[PDB]
Amino acid sequence: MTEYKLVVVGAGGVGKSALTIQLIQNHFVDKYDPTIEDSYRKQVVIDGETCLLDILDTAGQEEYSAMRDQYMRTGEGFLCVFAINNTKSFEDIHQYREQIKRVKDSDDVPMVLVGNKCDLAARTVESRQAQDLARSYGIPYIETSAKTRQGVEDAFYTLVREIRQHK
Amino acid sequence: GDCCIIRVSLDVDNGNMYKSILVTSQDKAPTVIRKAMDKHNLDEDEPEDYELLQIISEDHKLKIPENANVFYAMNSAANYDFILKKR
Ligand SMILES: Nc1nc2c(ncn2[C@@H]2O[C@H](COP(=O)(O)OP(=O)(O)NP(=O)(O)O)[C@@H](O)[C@H]2O)c(=O)[nH]1
Ligand SMILES: [Mg+2]
Repeated sequence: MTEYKLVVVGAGGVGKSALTIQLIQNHFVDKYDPTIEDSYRKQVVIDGETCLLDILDTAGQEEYSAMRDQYMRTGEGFLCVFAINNTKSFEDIHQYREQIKRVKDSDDVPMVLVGNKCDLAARTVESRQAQDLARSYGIPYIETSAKTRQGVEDAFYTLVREIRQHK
Repeated sequence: GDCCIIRVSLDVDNGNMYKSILVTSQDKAPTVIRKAMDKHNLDEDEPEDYELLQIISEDHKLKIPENANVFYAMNSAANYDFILKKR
């Protein structure tokens, strides 16, 4: 049973915790609760093989940015999240990608670009510009909704497969 | 404005390993317990039935007095790992 260390990164309020909790605890409650650093673990079957998923749910706030170097070094795969109704978070996602590559010093870090909150009608970030960004990054793009659970498993499992391909 | 980031774990089995919260120098046990409970979604419950223990190791655990200033009571030279459990 191989262990996978996943890290959920992105600007504050994009839905990192909601996404993680939806996957681990299979539920969604609308609540305001900024993260410092939370850790989860759940054994799950992916592609006919049970493995251990360690999920580090990080802080979107700049207040806890000094912790980035440490978790980027240990993290094996990163779920780069942004909200489709938050243009700024989409712009911030570029910074996370470059920082991860810088810290790890690798041009092939397992990553998955996630466009969360796809349940909301007020879209300000078109799927096309996100797909093109993911294409340029050479990683997959998955739109999710921690509320409806749409694409949640796909996003995390695709990151796991990405890590497996790299490892 | 001194404070520290501590890791609080629950004595249950719900997929969560721990959830980090902040402990300021003004935080007394009741304050941190309610903060930990909320973070772990224990809003219905009362902080009265809850206890706060610092995990120094697998053999050593520091019981935080019910009205002590957590910032000054905790072993700062040890791991900031705490467990929230029912008394
Ligand atoms: N409609 C909708 N709301 C969502 C979705 N995901 C998260 N939210 C809401 O957006 C708000 C912030 O989500 P949260 O998961 O706390 O964001 P975060 O990225 O973890 N914040 P932080 O970086 O501070 O830790 C919450 O009220 C949450 O319920 C989603 O897919 N759809
Ligand atoms: Mg949060």
